[PDB]
Parts: sequence; structure tokens; C-alpha cells
Amino acid sequence: YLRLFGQDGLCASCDKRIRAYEMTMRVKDKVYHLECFKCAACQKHFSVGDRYLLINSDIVCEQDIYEWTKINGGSGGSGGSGGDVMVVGEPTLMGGEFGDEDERLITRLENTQFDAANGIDDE
Ligand SMILES: [Zn+2]
Ligand SMILES: [Zn+2]
Repeated sequence: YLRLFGQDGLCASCDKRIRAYEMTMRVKDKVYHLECFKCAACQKHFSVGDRYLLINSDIVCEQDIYEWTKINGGSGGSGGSGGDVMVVGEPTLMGGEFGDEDERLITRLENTQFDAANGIDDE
């Protein structure tokens, strides 16, 4: 096996290399671009905090979910449990180094001060 530069999670929708920009969440088996993260029936874009359903090809929003599955699906309960929905995860930049090379060569003590407010949102 020969090594490759970049990412191994290509966009199964547009068949393009997911690198540098990407800014997407990790899906079940296949990874897709943010711009490519649109509905298969409405072609609309999804936002963080909303629940999405992954169809045979692309993502299908709750707006056309019933009518879409009704035409290309039907009836049939065969398999091993199926009825879960996932929320669109926030984008995480691949450009982030988290290492401690300075504390491994030289040992130094430092004092840090942080202020916390504490409080949750309801409305
Ligand atoms: Zn793509
Ligand atoms: Zn839709």
C-alpha cells in the first residue's frame, strides 16, 4: 500500500476530494461537503440544530420525508432495527495542533486565571 497526502473521506455526492476547506461532520459511512449537504427533493440546505434523515442517495429534510419514502419505499419490516435520526453536527477545522513539545524538553511552572459566568439557556 502506498501512502497518500490529504484526507481519505472523499465526498460521495460530488465525488470530490475532501481537503483544506471541508468543514464538515463525520457521517455514518460516507462523508459529504457542507455545500453538498442539501436535500435530494427540495435541494435546500440544512442548518446546525435541526434533525436530518439520510436517504439511499442524499439527505432528505422532514418537509418531503413522508412523500419521498412513500414513493421509493412503501411497506416492509425486514432487517435489524431501524428508526433513528441524527442532528447536523458543527464544522471542525482540520488545522488544529494539540501537542506539548515544550513541556517534554523543559519543565516550567505557569499561573493562569480564568473567569466563569455559569448559566444555561431555556428560551
Ligand atoms: Zn462534495
Ligand atoms: Zn426536502
